[PDB]
Amino acid sequence: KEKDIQEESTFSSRKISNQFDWALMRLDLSVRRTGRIPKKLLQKVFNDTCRSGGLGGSHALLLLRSCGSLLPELKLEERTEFAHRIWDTLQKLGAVYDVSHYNALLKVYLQNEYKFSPTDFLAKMEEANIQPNRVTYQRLIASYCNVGDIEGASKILGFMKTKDLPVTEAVFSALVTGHARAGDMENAENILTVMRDAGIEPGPDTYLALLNAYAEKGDIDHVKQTLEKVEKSELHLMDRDLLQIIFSFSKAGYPQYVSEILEKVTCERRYIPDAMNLILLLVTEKLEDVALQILLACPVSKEDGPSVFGSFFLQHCVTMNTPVEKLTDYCKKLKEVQMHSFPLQFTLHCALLANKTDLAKALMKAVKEEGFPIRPHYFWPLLVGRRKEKNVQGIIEILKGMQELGVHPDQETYTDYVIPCFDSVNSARAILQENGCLSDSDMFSQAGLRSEAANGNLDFVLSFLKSNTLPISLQSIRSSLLLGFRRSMNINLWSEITELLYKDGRYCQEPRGPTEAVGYFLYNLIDSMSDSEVQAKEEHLRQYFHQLEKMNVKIPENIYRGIRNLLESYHVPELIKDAHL
Amino acid sequence: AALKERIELRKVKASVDMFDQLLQAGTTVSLETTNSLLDLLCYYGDQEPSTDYHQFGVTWRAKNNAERIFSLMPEKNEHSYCTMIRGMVKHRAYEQALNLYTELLNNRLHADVYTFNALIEATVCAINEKFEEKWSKILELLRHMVAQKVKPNLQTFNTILKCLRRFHVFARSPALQVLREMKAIGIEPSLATYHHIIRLFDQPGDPLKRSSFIIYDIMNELMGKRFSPKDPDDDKFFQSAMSICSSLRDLELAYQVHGLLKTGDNWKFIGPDQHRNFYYSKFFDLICLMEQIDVTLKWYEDLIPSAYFPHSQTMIHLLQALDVANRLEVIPKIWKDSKEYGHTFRSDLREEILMLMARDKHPPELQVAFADCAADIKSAYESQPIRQTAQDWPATSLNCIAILFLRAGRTQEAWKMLGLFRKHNKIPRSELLNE
Amino acid sequence: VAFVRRIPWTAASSQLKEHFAQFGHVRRCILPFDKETGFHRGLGWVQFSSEEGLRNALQQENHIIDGVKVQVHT
Amino acid sequence: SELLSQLQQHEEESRAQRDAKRPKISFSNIISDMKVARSATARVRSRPELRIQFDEGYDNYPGQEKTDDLKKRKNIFTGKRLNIFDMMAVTKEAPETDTSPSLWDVEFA
Repeated sequence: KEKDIQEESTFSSRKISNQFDWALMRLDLSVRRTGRIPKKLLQKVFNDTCRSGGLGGSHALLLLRSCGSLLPELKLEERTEFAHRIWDTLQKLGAVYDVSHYNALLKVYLQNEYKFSPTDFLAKMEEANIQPNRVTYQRLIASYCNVGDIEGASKILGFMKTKDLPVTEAVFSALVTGHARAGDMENAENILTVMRDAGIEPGPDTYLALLNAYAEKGDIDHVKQTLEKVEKSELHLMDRDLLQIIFSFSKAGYPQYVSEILEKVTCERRYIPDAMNLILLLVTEKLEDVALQILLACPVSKEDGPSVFGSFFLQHCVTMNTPVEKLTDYCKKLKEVQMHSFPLQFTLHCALLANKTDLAKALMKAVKEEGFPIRPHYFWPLLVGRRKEKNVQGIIEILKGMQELGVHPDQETYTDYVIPCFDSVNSARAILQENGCLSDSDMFSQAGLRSEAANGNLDFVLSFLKSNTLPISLQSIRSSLLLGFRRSMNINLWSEITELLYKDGRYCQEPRGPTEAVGYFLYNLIDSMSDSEVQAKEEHLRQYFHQLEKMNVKIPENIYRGIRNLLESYHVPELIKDAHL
Repeated sequence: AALKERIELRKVKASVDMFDQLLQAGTTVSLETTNSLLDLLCYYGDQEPSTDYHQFGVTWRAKNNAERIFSLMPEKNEHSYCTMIRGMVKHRAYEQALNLYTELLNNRLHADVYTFNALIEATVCAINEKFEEKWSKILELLRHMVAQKVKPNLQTFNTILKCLRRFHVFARSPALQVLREMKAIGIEPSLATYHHIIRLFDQPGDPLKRSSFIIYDIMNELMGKRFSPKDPDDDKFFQSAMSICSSLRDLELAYQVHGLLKTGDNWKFIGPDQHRNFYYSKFFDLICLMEQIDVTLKWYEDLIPSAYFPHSQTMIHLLQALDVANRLEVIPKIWKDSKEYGHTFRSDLREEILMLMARDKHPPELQVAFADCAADIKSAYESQPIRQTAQDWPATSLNCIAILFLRAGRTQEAWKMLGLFRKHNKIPRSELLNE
Repeated sequence: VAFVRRIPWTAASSQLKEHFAQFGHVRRCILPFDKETGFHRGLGWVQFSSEEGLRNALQQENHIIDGVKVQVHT
Repeated sequence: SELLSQLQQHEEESRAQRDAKRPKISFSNIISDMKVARSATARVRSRPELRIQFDEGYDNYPGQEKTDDLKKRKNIFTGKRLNIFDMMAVTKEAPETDTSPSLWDVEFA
């Protein structure tokens, strides 16, 4: 697009260094639409941050905060490794880490269940020699509470008094978590009473920790009690709180109560992305059966049933190596509700991008049972993958899988994939002949002919045609040859091959006209050659047409008119003269 | 002639019933009269206007009188189509309005300025597509507007800016191009125009910064400009401008915004009540934070109660400003005013006052005044109207009152507080016991 | 030459040909399959033997291939 | 702090020795009520929006010198404009009072 207006002046000069804010939106918009930031997308923003080089403390802070619960697709450990890698990269780029930066790292650690000694991180802060703040101390208490260390938590709170820091609701929520995680439900209930005694009415976060506490132990009776209290109380109802309880039950290993808690889920203003994130997390946790229950409870897009709120589930199931039965079962349910017209095919695509033949074969065989038309184009990307792998037996297994399904590789399959992959075309056919898999190896021999014709080795083209005993197609050679001529053109070659032809000509009989069609071949060639290219082929064309006169195999008159018209467009007198002769 | 009366009286039902009866009799109804009937029907959506006595969703209904009458019309001029398109857009019939505009083009009929303004909103709301697509669609309507020799009015540009609010990330720079186009053409941006821009340039709810600096250019332009009512959204500017001044925490910018409000008759654009309270809440909160206490107290006297009645949170901000300024001799006055403004029983405010008074020791005179205010706050806790439901004595409040009595020398009164602690199960801090 | 857009990855040049053959004799169907992936970018070019075929391919607003409506432009 | 750093080590050692939970019941009365409990005042209202505010709620209030850079000499009124509508110098207005104001114009006024 004329340089895309210099990408709109390199994207308006990167928003005058505010691209980072612009990128914050693309991130935020993804959370609004999906609730998840695609790993790829984040890598782009991060890679763009390194590309830009100029980082901002807040901008680097965002990336760190993005590595926490905002990556439901990735496992907790992968999030931490990612976060660690970013932190290091940010430091290599000269990121001045303030209290905020280290605080965000604590949140990421806490969100990703990254177990660490609160003393070690405090020591990291001491090496930086940056005074910690309340949030740091509060999050360090949460770290000690996530591990159920009440004594440590109380000791940090004791120092908190020396610093004179206000106790926030987050502190009380963390206290509940610790006693719940330690199994002392009575103590966790005492926090609820002490909070009321201190005059701080328990918040819905504190109740979510209470709700989550019960889910960990599987005390559905208490879950129902605290639920009813929340319903009765002024406390609004957020599905992000509820959806989190299913995760607790799911993570706790009581999916029977999940169904009960899921039934409690009432579709509200905008919690699709949260359920979208939960479903992703469940498949990450290999709890696809529960994810399916939630997936079915989600509302189908009003405009189109075939909405992609199962695509993110299917794709992540494929990425997670969900059992073929499980994955296929999910696709079937999506196909039944019209949630996907082509669920399996889409899974086949991403599974093909993963470059796994075993899955592709099973999925492809499930495409035939579903009744969608199979095509070699389905196996085509997979063959590309193995071509890069250079696995002689691996690619052979693809052909066997295609036979099981009934697909047969045509010529285009070889020329595009099997022909380039194998070091030698003739050795490839020999290995393929050893297997006996190919319905016909002539298509392979012809495939090498195309490549050598396309490459312009017209000498090979002719010599090949002779040796081979099976029939070949001339018209296809003509179109491939005129391409080869543009690639490799030698006047001497055309004469040499013609003399070679006279020596040991095979077949002899041709349905293609001895001379009338030879003209058609020349006409098609001239038409393909660009005016500038034909101008360059001025001296040689004259000689070739003088050779035509001495041979006396004049071209057809009707085709002659065609050529002459092409030469008039070129406006070169030598070419027009060549036609007259 | 008798039907025209009902149209002037805005009797949607009587006019339709009479119009049908007129049509059944076979008497000729002038196109102008029928056009006036459509205007009345299209504007109100075939619903009786609210009378003295006898939101979500699309109000346009397929089986409406306007559609039936529209087809009945033997001759349909440009105005009949225009008012019908405008009615559909007004009533959220975006797809139906665009379809009617297509029919309008098929008849080779030039649309007026007002139809084009409504159509811009339709394209944005009707379909859901990327900004690039919507922007191309909007630009296409502008190109159609030029082809038909239709001159754009101020509303044409204000609707674009309002419509572009959805696409915050992508419309920022395009929105400036629209503003720059207005200045070249000669359409003078009203307050609504700038209101839409400053909103557009500060949409993200994430902690972002330096995107709101758009305002500085706008303020320099608007400095000392007497405004007249041009767009129905002119009243929303000041509230938005003051909200940005609070976010940027720039007191000098706030005084420039307020200065503009006071010039000439600009104060009349503050808007309805809830607009005025929000404006003054954000304005006064910024003064206490970013200005000297000596000037804050002057603004406090001038604005309250003449201008607005303070929210309980603004009284807390004022108390915090007095603390930072180390001017705690005024705290007793703040309590008196707080009670006069209906904050006698605000738990948050009562707790804050007591804590500040008891935080540190003060001289005998200041300690006595705090004891009297504490005794008054104590009386308010005793006479709570929440008592009907449940009377709560926050631990902190009880402790602060007892300490303030002890420090002032009213031991008799402090001794009584000990019974309350155990009564209410409130743990006294060591400081109270040590003292 | 008709410019087709929004072609589903499942639909190859052969499928484009048969659907566009009803409108005009397709001389050449050029579907550029993205390298390595083997899936076209969602766009293609259909050269009809006569301009009438190109016109007929533009008259129809709904070009459905593999259940996906493709966009055709002159 | 460094002294707190020494304390931290005592925290881990003591906890390892205790193994089981200590009898630190009453939670030290919030370490003798700690210091400040005003945080509730944000949550006493307990609105749904407020939860979202505290859900995303962290020390974002202090930005300090958040944007020291300024004065890029960029005036919005100067720059590329949309050239769709041609510039019109001046407008000639005819009163046309007789023309009956259309209901839409009356309601707009």
